[PDB]
Amino acid sequence: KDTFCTLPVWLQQKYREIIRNDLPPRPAPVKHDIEIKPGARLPRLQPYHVTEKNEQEINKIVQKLLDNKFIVPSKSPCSSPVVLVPKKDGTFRLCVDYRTLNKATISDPFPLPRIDNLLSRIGNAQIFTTLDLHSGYHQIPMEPKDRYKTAFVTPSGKYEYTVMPFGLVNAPSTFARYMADTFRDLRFVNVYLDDILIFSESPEEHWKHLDTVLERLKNENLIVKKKKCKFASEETEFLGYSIGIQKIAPLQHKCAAIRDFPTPKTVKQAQRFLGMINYYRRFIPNCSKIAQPIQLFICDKSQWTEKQDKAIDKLKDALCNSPVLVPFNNKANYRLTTDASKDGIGAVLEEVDNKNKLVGVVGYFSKSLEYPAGELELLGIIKALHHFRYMLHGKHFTLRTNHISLLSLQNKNEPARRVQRWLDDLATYDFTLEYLAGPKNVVADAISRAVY
Amino acid sequence: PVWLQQKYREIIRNDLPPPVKHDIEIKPGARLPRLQPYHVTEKNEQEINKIVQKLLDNKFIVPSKSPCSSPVVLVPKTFRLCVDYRTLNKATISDPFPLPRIDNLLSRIGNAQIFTTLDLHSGYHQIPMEPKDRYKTAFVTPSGKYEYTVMPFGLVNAPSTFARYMADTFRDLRFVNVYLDDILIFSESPEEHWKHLDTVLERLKNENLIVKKKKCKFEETEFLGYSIGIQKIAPLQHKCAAIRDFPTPKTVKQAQRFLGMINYYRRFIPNCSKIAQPITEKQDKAIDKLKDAPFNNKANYRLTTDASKDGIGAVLEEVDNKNKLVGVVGYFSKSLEYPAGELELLGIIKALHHFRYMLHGKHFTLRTNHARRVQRWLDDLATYDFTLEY
RNA sequence: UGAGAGAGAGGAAGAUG
DNA sequence: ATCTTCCTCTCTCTC
Repeated sequence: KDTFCTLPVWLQQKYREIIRNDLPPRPAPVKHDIEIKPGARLPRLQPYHVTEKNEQEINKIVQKLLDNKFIVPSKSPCSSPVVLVPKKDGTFRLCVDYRTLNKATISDPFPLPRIDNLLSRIGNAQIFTTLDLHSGYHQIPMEPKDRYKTAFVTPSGKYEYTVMPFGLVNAPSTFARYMADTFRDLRFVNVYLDDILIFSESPEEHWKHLDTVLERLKNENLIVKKKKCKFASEETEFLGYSIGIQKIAPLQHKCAAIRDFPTPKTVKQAQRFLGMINYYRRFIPNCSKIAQPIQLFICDKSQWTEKQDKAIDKLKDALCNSPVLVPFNNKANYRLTTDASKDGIGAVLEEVDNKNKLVGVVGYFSKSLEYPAGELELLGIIKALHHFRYMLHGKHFTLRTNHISLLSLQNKNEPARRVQRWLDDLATYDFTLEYLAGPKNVVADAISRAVY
Repeated sequence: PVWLQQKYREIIRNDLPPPVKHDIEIKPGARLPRLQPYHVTEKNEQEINKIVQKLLDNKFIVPSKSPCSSPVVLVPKTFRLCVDYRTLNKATISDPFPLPRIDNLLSRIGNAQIFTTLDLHSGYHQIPMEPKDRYKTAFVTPSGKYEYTVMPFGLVNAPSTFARYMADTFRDLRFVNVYLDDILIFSESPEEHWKHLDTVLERLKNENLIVKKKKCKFEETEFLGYSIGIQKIAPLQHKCAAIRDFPTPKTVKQAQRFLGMINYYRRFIPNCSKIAQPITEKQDKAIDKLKDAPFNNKANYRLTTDASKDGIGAVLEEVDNKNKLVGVVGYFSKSLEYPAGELELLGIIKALHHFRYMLHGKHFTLRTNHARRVQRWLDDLATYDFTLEY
């Protein structure tokens, strides 16, 4: 876990200045702009009431930013409030609650290729290197014209951003459009939304490759957040896929969740499994007659022999194939459904017609969890959305959840404390919340309640 | 006060001896006001003319033929002058700056002992005007037209201009509360108050801002309409002697005009909102009941919140190293709006929400007894750490 | 005439079941 | 049944 030393000394020395671990103060391309919805009002919000110590800590950060030239003071005619986020580290984070802004701003998502068309490029590559720029946050200039829109307000101040803060609605497209612009003409570099992938077929050619990409970054006055990068290694991770020499295969397959879904022991476990299948009973040739061996065990008394074992695996196979599964498309209307709990999270992304109703599923999600459970469950939900990052990109969807912290985003006012730390990442998804209570959470629950 | 007297006598000096400048930016589409003056009586015009000279006297305004023309207002109390700038303002870009929260200043004082007070001499009038934008302040009196050379009260961004400036100069002194032109400073030891007084007087001297020495006090002051005592905060007798001696409500407004003034002092009146339930032979027992009627960061507290119907009650008290009481820092009460347990929970979260800017998060204790909107209630409750009581 | 703060009385329109 | 967002008005306070 020290892969920079792994690359030649002449490269180490050439780009030492731009492969840093902390952002130096601003040195001054394409910019981030904020186009407002015709007839929308920019926010004119007061700051949130915080305690003495907290505001001290708020001011500590404003200084660090002022000193970094990321913000200058404003006399802006609008303002958004601010939430201090107490990292797990003892440190602190200033998050600007740009929800009211984001509502009033147009979205211009940058069109990205299918991931599988990108992975097709790596071909017979032998070394890979990934570079992190943290999506160009705090680097990409705000458009001078649009800076006042970013204006935050603390209990005793009013500053505006000069570079691209977190929390703004079209951020990752800006960085995406940027990377396309600088790197689209190199057949050895894959770029998408986050990392830059560099692939070559020999470490010989690789250094000449890195030389070009790092130069181009250096000419953009960009900085590579070293600590995140992986340099010239055999294996690397990219776009949720595991990138190998000749082996590309996802970290969590489309159907892993239902495949490794454990065989039931308790009655309840079976009832939950059956309850899930029942939800998509429509997309399957007579599920009522093939769930019989199971349902009978649940119902009255019968042994869980290999006669249930067959029935289960027949129903699993039914969920992992058409017509339960639908070959995703770009113009589709998605809807994500998450239930998290003790121990684990499960979620389901499903297509929906012009009438809000099932056409099928696009992927299931499952993940185990390591305090309190209120905080831990939300992490689960974030990890589910994260999983579906590249598919939900550009799309408006509907997120169903029964997490009272996340649900507080329905109201315009100051959000619940337990959701505030995820305000910045949430802002990059374009979702409508919807409350969830069974039997609509039957799929998600079975996946959730049963971790593997 | 030996050395300080030497150092800042130059700025602690009545009358203003001859940088931040106020700006007035007009929204692109907008046109400036060319308004005709307000009607005035023969004896009002005299009171106007006596002030227009006083303004001309200290060289705050100059007679100038700007194209712009806003009308003037004569305010009773003595009689101050205010220009109606409402048409001007609607043509100027806004500029919202925070003003210190009052609940928030009273809560900072801690167990500070000796408080000095500074009064910025002639308020906004110590803030020059940017000459380019001077002509916009132009106003027609019946006599002739004038122009403010110095920041007049009653422009949109006027409080923000001064509130910024103050915030920037005094944001990082944990012993100084500066609310616009009023500046409190609170210390523990007299020794420590000297070093403190120097520091703020430096900054006031560094900006060539002037204190009106006559108008300020250097072990007990008054501030923001309150009276901050040594180990106490209590409402002053200035506003208390117009509260008992306020005529019993007979009219509709008077019923509101009474709840309205006793409002700002809700902090002191226990079960306040619950005793105004009538506000009619039962209105009388109520206006008389209310007429009758200390936060240190490091200390422990007890939030008590018994709440049934007809109200939700709560008081927060300072408690001994062991237990029981030390004092009271406020009483909270609200009207509404379903089972007591949930009714007593709403009482808790609306109470916690009230003192959140002190209680979140110290380890205090809760004295109290013992579905979606309750999930929410329960979630808010979770972010506080405490321990329930019988 | 200005900026915020508190308490209170009402009104109009939506969304998901 | 849940839950949003927008507006008018009354009384008061701080400077």
